[PDB]
Amino acid sequence: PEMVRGQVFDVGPRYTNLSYIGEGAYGMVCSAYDNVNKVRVAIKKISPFEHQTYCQRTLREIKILLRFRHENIIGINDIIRAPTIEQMKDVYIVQDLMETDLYKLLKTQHLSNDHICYFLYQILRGLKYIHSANVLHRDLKPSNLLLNTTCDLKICDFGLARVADVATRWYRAPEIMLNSKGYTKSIDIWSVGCILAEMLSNRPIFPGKHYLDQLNHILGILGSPSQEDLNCIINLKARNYLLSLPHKNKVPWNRLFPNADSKALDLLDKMLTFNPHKRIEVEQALAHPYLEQYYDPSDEPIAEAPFKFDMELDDLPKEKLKELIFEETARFQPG
Ligand SMILES: COc1cc(O)c2c(c1)/C=C/C[C@H](O)[C@H](O)C(=O)/C=C\C[C@H](C)OC2=O
Repeated sequence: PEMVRGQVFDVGPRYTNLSYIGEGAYGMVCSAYDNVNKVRVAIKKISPFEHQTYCQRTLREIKILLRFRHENIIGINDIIRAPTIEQMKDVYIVQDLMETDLYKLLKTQHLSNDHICYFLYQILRGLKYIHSANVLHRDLKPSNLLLNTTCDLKICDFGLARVADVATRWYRAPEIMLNSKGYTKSIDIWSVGCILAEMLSNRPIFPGKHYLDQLNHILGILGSPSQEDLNCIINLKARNYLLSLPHKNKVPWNRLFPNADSKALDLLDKMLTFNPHKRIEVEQALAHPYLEQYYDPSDEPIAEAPFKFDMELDDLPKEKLKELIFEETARFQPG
């Protein structure tokens, strides 16, 4: 029983020597030496069960990750749990041990004009898969962007995944907190775009303290939304809500990211489009001139086959979910 700061971590004897590398109200992330593979690793503990949405995602990121396989996605190496359901009050997913994440790097480092480019390639490259897979990450953000020794990048966390058809804050598309309930591929582009700007400026472009403040920060640069040839962004109480909202001029991109690559900005523009319906797609984004020396179609794998299981949103009550999580996490259970 190795207790790291907070609480316990029943992972040994395969995973001993613990430390700590990341926080989070839903689970503590520790690094630990694995006596079987002879290399340290990342062990994420999760204590869901109290509530459902929680166990709903717990057994969903598992489903995703266990069935995915991309170099720009950090997979599940193995899972540790108790031997009896009635005794299972926490799951530990073992993952690779990355060097650092994109939120920390920008917190100090100054990505070169190329480094920015290479990272952004990798991101979209992994994105051009979770999508081929027809799955929305919904929560892209620096923190969920792992990095290791040889500058490898990995997208982390898939609890909000959920097929195409509480959280981050600054990289959520406008409509998420506005129009149709997210659910759509463009939600991620917007997020990947928001990360792009931060690598250019090492500071979040739309750091609005709260929804409202958020929308303002945004309108701050894109200036008042259009009311010409609209479609799924119109609105009623909102539009007039703008009747209280003066009009703001779009701030060209040169005036924010002045010393930024002419193309890096063009791409940042196709991504930060208010209307999701006129927001550049993932494949068309890699294509884009900026991401040139990297765009390699015969080296950018796409999901094996789409999803659409049976558990979705609502329905299955914890008890029912717990068993599944349990039986699902059985093949990893020794013996
Ligand atoms: C040394 O610094 C680190 C090296 C790593 O390899 C990880 C982390 C930190 C942890 C960061 C926590 C997250 O950013 C956030 O909660 C998340 O992304 C969820 C999955 C996290 C996964 C277990 O994390 C790592 O492997």
